Amino acid sequence: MTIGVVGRKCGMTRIFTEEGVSIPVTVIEVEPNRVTQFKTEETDGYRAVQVTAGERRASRVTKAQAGHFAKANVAAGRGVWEFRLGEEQYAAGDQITVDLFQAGQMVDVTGESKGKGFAGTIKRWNFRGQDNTHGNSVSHRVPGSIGQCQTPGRVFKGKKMSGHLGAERVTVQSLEIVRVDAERNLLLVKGAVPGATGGDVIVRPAAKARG
Amino acid sequence: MKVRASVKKLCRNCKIIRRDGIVRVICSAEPRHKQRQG
Amino acid sequence: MKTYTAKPETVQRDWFVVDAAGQTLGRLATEIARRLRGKHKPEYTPHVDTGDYIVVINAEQVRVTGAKTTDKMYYHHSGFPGGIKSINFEKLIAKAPERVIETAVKGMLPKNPLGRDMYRKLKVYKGASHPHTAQQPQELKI
Amino acid sequence: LWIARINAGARQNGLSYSRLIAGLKKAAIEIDRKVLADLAVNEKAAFTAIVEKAKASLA
Amino acid sequence: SRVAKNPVKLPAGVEIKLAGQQLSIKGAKGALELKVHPSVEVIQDSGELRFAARNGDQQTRAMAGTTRALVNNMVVGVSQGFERKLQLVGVGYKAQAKGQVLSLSLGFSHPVDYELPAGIVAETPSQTDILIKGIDKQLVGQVAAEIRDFRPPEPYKGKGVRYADEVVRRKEAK
RNA sequence: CUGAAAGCAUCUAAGCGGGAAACUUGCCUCAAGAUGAGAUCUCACUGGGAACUUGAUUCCCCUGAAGGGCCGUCGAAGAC
RNA sequence: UGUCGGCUCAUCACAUCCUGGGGCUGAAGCCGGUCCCAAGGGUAUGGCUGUUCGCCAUUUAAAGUGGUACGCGAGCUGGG
RNA sequence: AGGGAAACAACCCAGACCGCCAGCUAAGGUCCCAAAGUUGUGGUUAAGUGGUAAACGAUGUGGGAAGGCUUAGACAGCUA
Ligand SMILES: [Mg+2]
Ligand SMILES: [Mg+2]
Ligand SMILES: [Mg+2]
Ligand SMILES: [Mg+2]
Ligand SMILES: [Mg+2]
Ligand SMILES: [Mg+2]
Ligand SMILES: [Mg+2]
Ligand SMILES: [Mg+2]
Ligand SMILES: [Mg+2]
Ligand SMILES: [Mg+2]
Ligand SMILES: [Mg+2]
Ligand SMILES: [Mg+2]
Ligand SMILES: [Mg+2]
Ligand SMILES: [Mg+2]
Ligand SMILES: [Mg+2]
Ligand SMILES: [Mg+2]
Ligand SMILES: [Mg+2]
Ligand SMILES: [Mg+2]
Ligand SMILES: [Mg+2]
Ligand SMILES: [Mg+2]
Ligand SMILES: [Mg+2]
Ligand SMILES: [Mg+2]
Ligand SMILES: [Mg+2]
Ligand SMILES: [Mg+2]
Ligand SMILES: [Mg+2]
Ligand SMILES: [Mg+2]
Ligand SMILES: [Mg+2]
Ligand SMILES: [Mg+2]
Ligand SMILES: [Mg+2]
Ligand SMILES: [Mg+2]
Ligand SMILES: [Mg+2]
Ligand SMILES: [Mg+2]
Ligand SMILES: [Mg+2]
Ligand SMILES: [Mg+2]
Ligand SMILES: [Mg+2]
Ligand SMILES: [Mg+2]
Ligand SMILES: [Mg+2]
Ligand SMILES: [Mg+2]
Ligand SMILES: [Mg+2]
Ligand SMILES: [Mg+2]
Ligand SMILES: [Mg+2]
Ligand SMILES: [Mg+2]
Ligand SMILES: [Mg+2]
Ligand SMILES: [Mg+2]
Ligand SMILES: [Mg+2]
Ligand SMILES: [Mg+2]
Ligand SMILES: [Mg+2]
Ligand SMILES: [Mg+2]
Ligand SMILES: [Mg+2]
Ligand SMILES: [Mg+2]
Ligand SMILES: [Mg+2]
Ligand SMILES: [Mg+2]
Ligand SMILES: [Mg+2]
Ligand SMILES: [Mg+2]
Ligand SMILES: [Mg+2]
Ligand SMILES: [Zn+2]
Repeated sequence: MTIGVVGRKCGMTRIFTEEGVSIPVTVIEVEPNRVTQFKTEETDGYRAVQVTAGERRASRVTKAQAGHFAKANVAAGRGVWEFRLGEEQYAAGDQITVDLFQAGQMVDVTGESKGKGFAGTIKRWNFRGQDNTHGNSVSHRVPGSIGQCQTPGRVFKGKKMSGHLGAERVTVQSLEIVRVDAERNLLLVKGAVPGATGGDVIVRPAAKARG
Repeated sequence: MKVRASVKKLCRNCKIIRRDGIVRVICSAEPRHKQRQG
Repeated sequence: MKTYTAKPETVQRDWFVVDAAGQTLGRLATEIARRLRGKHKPEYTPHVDTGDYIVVINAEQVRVTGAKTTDKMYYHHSGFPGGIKSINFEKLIAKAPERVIETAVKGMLPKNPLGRDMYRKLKVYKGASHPHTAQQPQELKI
Repeated sequence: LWIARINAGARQNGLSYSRLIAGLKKAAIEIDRKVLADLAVNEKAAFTAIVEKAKASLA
Repeated sequence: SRVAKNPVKLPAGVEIKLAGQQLSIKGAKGALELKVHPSVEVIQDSGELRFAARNGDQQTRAMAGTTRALVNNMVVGVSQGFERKLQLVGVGYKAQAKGQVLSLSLGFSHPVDYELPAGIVAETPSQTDILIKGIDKQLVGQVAAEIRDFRPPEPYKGKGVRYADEVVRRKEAK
């Protein structure tokens, strides 16, 4: 863990092995990341490195944020991310590329999932609908009971109701790297990765792995 | 082990002891005479 | 002739430092709460904050008598069903030593807007030093 | 309120409230609690003389 | 209190250093035994050693006898260390000593290895006997007991690791 | 395990260990309105006058930056 | 102050049904009996009947016992 | 009606004509919330007993009045 790269989800595809099996693969494009600031114990408490990637037009970078990108001669990119490193050295102006990963190499991919605006309890919480016949009155996909009588006589906190299947951040753990394309800056990963095409994804070494 | 409210010796080799504020019977002769509570 | 009342604009306040390094938890806290309220001054009025500032340095070395070290328990609820949570004196000294003295003193103060201003004048630390040398606190024996 | 303030003033002179009242009744003094609480705040030098009068009564 | 009224009878070649309550015994082939005493205990150095009590309380009386026995073990250990015997009963059970690693095959799928802490030494004169040696009773008896819980003895056939003087209760199938 | 009160025995009274899906972490997410409102990097603003109830004061003129918003083209973001 | 059963959605106790750790056994092994600790997570589909229940058929690691207005009709039904 | 019993018609104290920024007491109390003893002398408890309980069980500990053995060797151990 503790050090990774920021990329963009390009889409899903497949690759065929020689023995005939097909591997479902998600392509991730990782343009080289640029070290923006190094955070240590004697300056910040914790210990981490700060990273930027992409490209940003000069009219959208503000004066405060431009002088931060100019302390380290880095040039502005879209967004800024921070990786909480364990014991590593990085000078301001360094490069971090896909070349810190190998084949095999279980990795964790963090992204922001697709957004389903305002969802019911069947879609959100996997509830089961009532009857579609046999006398049911306008109560087909509604939740049902949400408590008890006088005792408590209130709805308990954390009750499952409807609203906003999230465009929140999730991580999928223990995904296998199939191929690393150093020259084209690609990272072919076996499985599915959260989010839509063109979104930012964080790729870090496997948190668990072990077996 | 036998958990009762009336623990007491069952033969010569039984031994009433009090361990962490609980009365127990430990017997070297027969492992069937162990008792707790009481 | 009308009874004197303290104006909150000209109240005299002093800084003291007390060492909680072997003292009983409950007998240390009653004296702390007595100073935070002003019950040691003849200007005490029940509706102004006229006490002093207290600094406690060696919080983790406070002690309790009997079997309370392993048996005294601390409870709090989170608002969700089955959200009752527990901890004991032994484990809370390791986890957060300062919360032990603040919890004892906090329950001995009034539970109203004024009782929360008096609690704001207590500083509890776990070392042998405090950041308040600019105020020059004086030594207070229990 | 008067009692709580005589209590604070007596202990600065080394005496509790209950031991002060016992001494005051013992000597002869019969000043109110309303006037005693007023001297404790303002005329502190007069309150001190009354307190050490109550101690001198061996109470 | 008959244990507390008995001297220690320190052997010929030893040394007693007494700086406050902290006490030590020096000896041969093993030395440097240390412990301190509760503030309720008396030790009177002489050509021998004697134990008394500051107080008359009940706890102080019970702890006087523990001090006499604990120091006595310290005295014997530096002179004549304590030693424990373990026997193995059952086919295919064998133990071999290798420096500070003792390997035991006790019928499991995988042979196990026991690590001997500093101090004690184990050596196996046979392939079914273990000899634990050391300088303190508490550490020697702890490691011996740690080697027994791998396979404590069975009543039907006696298979397992047993002490060389432990009586094993036996029985027969119904 | 060592060990007495109670020459023995004894896991306990002083001392030292092993031990479960329960407990605290480890995994994921939210999280300084944590009014106890934390920390880091960078950026901006460097004029006069009067009245006083004489300093965290009031008014007048000039100057309004860093930046934010309105607006418009939209979006795998969205009831607004 | 709308009273049985079904449906949807639950929440807690432990006097534990399964999984977890142990003592005794009239415990050889594979199986069991009984008691102790343990509430983290799980804990059937149908035929008959308005049924809860029950009896059958075939499964399961197991098909727990209870409190919540015998939980739940300004959430549904309306067979009794 | 007032004070106490946390809150608490029927329990304890006590029966409100009005005003006072005066004093003494009852029940109940005097470490902090919260008015008043971290008061003095002699003991008991280690159970947070105090701050919920029965038959029954136990070398928990304080006090008291008497017994049986015992330097002709008592009681535990250890050797026949
Ligand atoms: Mg959407
Ligand atoms: Mg259905
Ligand atoms: Mg119907
Ligand atoms: Mg209709
Ligand atoms: Mg319809
Ligand atoms: Mg729910
Ligand atoms: Mg029972
Ligand atoms: Mg235990
Ligand atoms: Mg409140
Ligand atoms: Mg012994
Ligand atoms: Mg033993
Ligand atoms: Mg102990
Ligand atoms: Mg452990
Ligand atoms: Mg574990
Ligand atoms: Mg499992
Ligand atoms: Mg629990
Ligand atoms: Mg903030
Ligand atoms: Mg801040
Ligand atoms: Mg601008
Ligand atoms: Mg913006
Ligand atoms: Mg839109
Ligand atoms: Mg409950
Ligand atoms: Mg149970
Ligand atoms: Mg069970
Ligand atoms: Mg079980
Ligand atoms: Mg079992
Ligand atoms: Mg069993
Ligand atoms: Mg449960
Ligand atoms: Mg549960
Ligand atoms: Mg359950
Ligand atoms: Mg857990
Ligand atoms: Mg059925
Ligand atoms: Mg039918
Ligand atoms: Mg019922
Ligand atoms: Mg019910
Ligand atoms: Mg009902
Ligand atoms: Mg029910
Ligand atoms: Mg309803
Ligand atoms: Mg309905
Ligand atoms: Mg109904
Ligand atoms: Mg309703
Ligand atoms: Mg209705
Ligand atoms: Mg309706
Ligand atoms: Mg009909
Ligand atoms: Mg009908
Ligand atoms: Mg009343
Ligand atoms: Mg009551
Ligand atoms: Mg009342
Ligand atoms: Mg009086
Ligand atoms: Mg009285
Ligand atoms: Mg109140
Ligand atoms: Mg008071
Ligand atoms: Mg006292
Ligand atoms: Mg209690
Ligand atoms: Mg109780
Ligand atoms: Zn027995």
